[PDB]
Amino acid sequence: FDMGGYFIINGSEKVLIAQERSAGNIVQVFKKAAPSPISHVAEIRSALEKGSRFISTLQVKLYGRSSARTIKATLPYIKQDIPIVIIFRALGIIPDGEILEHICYDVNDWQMLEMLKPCVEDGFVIQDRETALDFIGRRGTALGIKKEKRIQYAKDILQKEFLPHITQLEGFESRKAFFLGYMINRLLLCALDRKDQDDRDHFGKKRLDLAGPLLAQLFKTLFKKLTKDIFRYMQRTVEEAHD
Amino acid sequence: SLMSCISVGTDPMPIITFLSEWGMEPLEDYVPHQSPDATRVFVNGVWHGVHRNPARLMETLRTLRRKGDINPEVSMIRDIREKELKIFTDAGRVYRPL
Amino acid sequence: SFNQFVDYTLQDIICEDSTLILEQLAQHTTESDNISRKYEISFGKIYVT
Amino acid sequence: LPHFSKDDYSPESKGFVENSYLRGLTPQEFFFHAMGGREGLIDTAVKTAETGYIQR
Amino acid sequence: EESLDLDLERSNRQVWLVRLPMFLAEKWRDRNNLHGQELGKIRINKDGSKITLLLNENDNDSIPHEYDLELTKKVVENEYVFTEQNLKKRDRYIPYVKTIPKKTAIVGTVCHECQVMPSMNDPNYHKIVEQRRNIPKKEILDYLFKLFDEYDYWSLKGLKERTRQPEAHLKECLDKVAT
Amino acid sequence: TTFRFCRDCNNMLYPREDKENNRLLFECRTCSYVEEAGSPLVYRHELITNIGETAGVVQDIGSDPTLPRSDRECPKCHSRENVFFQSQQRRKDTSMVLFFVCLSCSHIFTSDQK
Amino acid sequence: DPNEYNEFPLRAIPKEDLENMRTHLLKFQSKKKINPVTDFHLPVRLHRKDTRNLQFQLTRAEIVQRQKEISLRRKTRQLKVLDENAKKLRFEEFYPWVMEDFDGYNTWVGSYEAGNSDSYVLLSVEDDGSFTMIPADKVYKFTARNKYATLTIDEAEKRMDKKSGEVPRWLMKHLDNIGTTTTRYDRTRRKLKA
Amino acid sequence: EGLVEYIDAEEEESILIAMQPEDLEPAAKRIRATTFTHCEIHPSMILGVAASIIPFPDHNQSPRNTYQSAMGKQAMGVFLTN
Ligand SMILES: [Zn+2]
Ligand SMILES: [Zn+2]
Repeated sequence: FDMGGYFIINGSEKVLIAQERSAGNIVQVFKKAAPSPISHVAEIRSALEKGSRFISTLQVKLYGRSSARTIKATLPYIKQDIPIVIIFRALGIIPDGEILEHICYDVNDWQMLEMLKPCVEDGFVIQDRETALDFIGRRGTALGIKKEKRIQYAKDILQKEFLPHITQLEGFESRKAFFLGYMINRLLLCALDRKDQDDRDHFGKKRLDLAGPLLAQLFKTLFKKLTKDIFRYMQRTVEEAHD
Repeated sequence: SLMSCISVGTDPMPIITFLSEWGMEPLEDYVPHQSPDATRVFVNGVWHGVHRNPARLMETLRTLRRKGDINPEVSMIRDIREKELKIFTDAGRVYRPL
Repeated sequence: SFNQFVDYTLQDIICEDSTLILEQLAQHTTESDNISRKYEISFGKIYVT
Repeated sequence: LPHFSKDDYSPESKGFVENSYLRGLTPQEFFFHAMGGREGLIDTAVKTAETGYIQR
Repeated sequence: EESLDLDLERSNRQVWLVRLPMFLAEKWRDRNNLHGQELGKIRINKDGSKITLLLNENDNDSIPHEYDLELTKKVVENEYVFTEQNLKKRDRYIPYVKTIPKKTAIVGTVCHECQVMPSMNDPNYHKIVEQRRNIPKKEILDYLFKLFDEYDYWSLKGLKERTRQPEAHLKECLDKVAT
Repeated sequence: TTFRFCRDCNNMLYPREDKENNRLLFECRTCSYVEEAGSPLVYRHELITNIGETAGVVQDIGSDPTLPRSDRECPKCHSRENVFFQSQQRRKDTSMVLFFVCLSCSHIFTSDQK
Repeated sequence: DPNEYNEFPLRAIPKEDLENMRTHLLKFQSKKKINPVTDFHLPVRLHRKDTRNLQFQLTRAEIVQRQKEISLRRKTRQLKVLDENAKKLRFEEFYPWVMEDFDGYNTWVGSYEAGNSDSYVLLSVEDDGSFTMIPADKVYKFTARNKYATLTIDEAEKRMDKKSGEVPRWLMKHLDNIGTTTTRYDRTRRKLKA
Repeated sequence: EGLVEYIDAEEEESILIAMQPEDLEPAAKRIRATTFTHCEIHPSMILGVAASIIPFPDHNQSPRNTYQSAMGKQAMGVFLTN
């Protein structure tokens, strides 16, 4: 009768217990409280199964309750939040109507477009992609042959780390742009009160971690430790021999 | 609960190719004006493109997962109110028979 | 969950990071010249008892 | 709860347990009863710690 | 050797773009294929708006022969296809950024894009769907005098390779005269 | 209050004033293209919103099951089948208005009794 | 079907010509139809150049006029491995494709998109009716650049710094009336006139 | 061959369920839509292991069920046969 999925450690029957967490890689909005300068935020967690834990947290923030009407987007490793028109130029969208086509979809409605006009006015500063890519986000490490920032370095950020699902390779900037525009549309719908506030205690937005994934975490960590140790003793066997 | 069960995940990439082959527009030539009402398609969160006639795909995927050619942990939703279509195939979901 | 972790996910987590190379050409000038001493270590199929 | 069509406000859909403990509960009503009891339990489990601190 | 400009006379050519099912793309991107042969036949209406592909039996029935070629885009603008084969061989403008502009050549424009779709009635069609589911003290003394004459900053290591001698004998000789 | 983009380069024209003839020159700022606007209205606020109650009418609402069904008639086609649902614009402040859409005439109609 | 059309099934390319050529795809980004073989001040030099400070870059006519006027080790390291094709792709597209006219009046800058270049395949009718069979390899999207005398980084930073409640509405027009930061075509015209 | 379906926690925002297989299936004891897509297998299988032991659990108070489900794990009997 002992149908049992458990382990025997030191001769005592041990069992795992399923953990849970919020679902990764899924859009949530929020309504942070009034005294904070932020009113609505959007979040994206991400993962990629699961090299160096792949946290890669992203926000899109809104300000004011008027004139503070602005959409600053945070991003690692950029130490300041950025207005989003800079990011659209950085991905390589110049003309503003097509930034708007990325953001909103029904050209007939307008309330979102008057809602976005101040961010466009913020975007009046910079009219070229690398002249947007230049912007600072120092956060280490030491700069190489640069003038202010490598455009190559910034585009390497946007390629490798940023939004580590839909792609990671080299050439999918338009996909990144549409994804960003969809995110903005969701946030803007929440703050424009056509769509209600998200919920966190809906069950489907949770996943149950279990024995396989838990063993995957321990195994990845232990094997990366192992790889570091085997990379040691191979460079420093300068003297004989190849053991 | 008694008939509850846990998803164990399955590679999305046959679903992706299949779903491209039965008619999509990959995002790289999507334009909002010429398709003012076509439906977004998501697979585990990643957008993969837009499609014109959603109902045929939706019933086709139902028939395919009922015929046993897709691992039945896969769950699909056509949120008709917002022109959305989601495919989920990650591990860790909770499901019960019906 | 366990069977999935044993049948797959293990060979996957090995083969995603199998390569490790210290191929030494000279790592300085000369050494006259020298040749590209491929000290490479990589993992293949795994086994379970 | 997923057993009704959308946009109802008839009391059985939103949770009026019309029935009685002698006759037992239809399963939806059983679920709503579970909701109310759970609310009571968690309220007790927080109020006891706070009232103990503030008695000390 | 040649000119540095691109080709232009082949601008006014009609090119057709095909989205292709992936098995058929692999069959048609082969080096042992691509020999001028004609493995199918096309069929446009007099009114247009529907094309089937009359694939010949060279495919040997693993894939279908009746392919509903669906014209995805009737009219296509701002599209130009170009080649590049390799070449025969404030006013401080950088002349050479090592740009190597090879023989670049237009070969036409695109008016139509179409997608190949095998017709489901074929037995090989929809079979592919379940397939997709399936998948010396004095001598060295004089010798030292030439050696530092060759180079005044002569190092010990350079001295040692120029001697191949007992080193303690080598070191006591060096300091007796110079450094 | 809508935006007019520069046709020569897709950027919205900005209000700028003729200093002598006194006209509304919607000028491009990216390039030098200029345009004369139609009305002196430029900016517009709408401090009170009351719109959105009939949102998201897709052409195939009837394909969903979870919408209920009733027996009022479409006062265009008089078919006895129809689909109704709550107002879409979810504020704390909205009403109990029911919007009836019929599958036959594909036509929307409400049941207001003012 | 009766022969109401050029029923020429495909004649494939010369295999010997296939080697040492690569046939990419050009894409333009504008609502108006563009034909460079008509509009452009030929000769056209499609090059792969770095774009760093392309406002102060070279006009071909200006270059011709200027030419006429003048005439310890660490001993230990580790290569975290990367795919050779991906690394070669990084090296190739480390500079993008740029094409201009001879004047530099209108410039277009390409970039690489990796959507579905593999699945596409080319079929052109030739003059004899030959239907040529090219597997397309890559696609490049080109956008026009500096057609309107773009501004620059530093004064841009003084503009975007929060020193003003709003930046000047006609600030770029005022800077153009002052005369700073001219267009590339205007710089070419001034170099031709002088 | 398409008789039962696995349903995750989200498609319930897209489907409609019947209690009984008769509840709306043809068109002094207990007091008890025509677009059903699914019918649940048996409503008693919303319970859990411990709570599946309480006889007539629909006939008392829910917190009493919660107590019993706690206490039952403290009971004693056999546990295995070896
Ligand atoms: Zn303009
Ligand atoms: Zn009617």
